[PDB]
Amino acid sequence: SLIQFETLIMKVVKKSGMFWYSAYGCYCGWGGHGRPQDATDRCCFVHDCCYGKVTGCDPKMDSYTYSEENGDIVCGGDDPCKREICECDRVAADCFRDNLDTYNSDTYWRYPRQDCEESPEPC
Amino acid sequence: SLIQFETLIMKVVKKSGMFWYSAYGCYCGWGGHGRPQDATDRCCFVHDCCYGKVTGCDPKMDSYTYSEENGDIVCGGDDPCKREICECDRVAADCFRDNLDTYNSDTYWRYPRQDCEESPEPC
Ligand SMILES: [Ca+2]
Ligand SMILES: [Ca+2]
Ligand SMILES: [Zn+2]
Repeated sequence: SLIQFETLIMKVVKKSGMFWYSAYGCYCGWGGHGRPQDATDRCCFVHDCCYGKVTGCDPKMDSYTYSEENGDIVCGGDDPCKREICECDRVAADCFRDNLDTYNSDTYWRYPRQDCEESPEPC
Repeated sequence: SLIQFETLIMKVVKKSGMFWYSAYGCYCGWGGHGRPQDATDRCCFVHDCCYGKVTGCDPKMDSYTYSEENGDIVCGGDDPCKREICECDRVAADCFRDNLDTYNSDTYWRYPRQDCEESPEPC
């Protein structure tokens, strides 16, 4: 669930997802349209694409399981659908951490809407 | 720290996953100027004032101590400066939660900046 996704960002990226990734670029935030503006923005585009390929459960409200093996996050596989949800959040959290080197809020925080008007890239 | 502030929002508002406070009104988000547009927005104005009235520690990166006795967040530790930071966060979180009935993101999410170019009133 979004609550877990939110907690995963703090655990893996060791940063606040609400105050650093809820209005970034063209896809980091609710919804999304246009083209991802950078690496962090592509992470969100992929996450949106991931949630959209999940069938058999709800990626926003359904809760999944996960543990910590060696400071890393492992998703529970007992329930097949929910593991697919965890993977979407897990892969996004790691994507944010690996791209911190180029995180550019100075430019993309509250990025003008006119910049995200193009038709979105296919998933 | 921002991570703790976010964690306190998740714990108090019990719905921090769908109610964001990163770009709401004139004061819920980075910076702040003009005047509170509503109740939630006033919660952020008072919070910004609370962070501005602190010296001796950093409210952004310093971590404070706190417990969850029952359902409340009790600020503790043995540092007046950090317990101050915790109180700024504790109050704001409750404020957000007590004003959920008025939360209006349809209107105030990504509120145009030109609507906040008035000089702010004193704290
Ligand atoms: Ca999005
Ligand atoms: Ca503010
Ligand atoms: Zn379109």
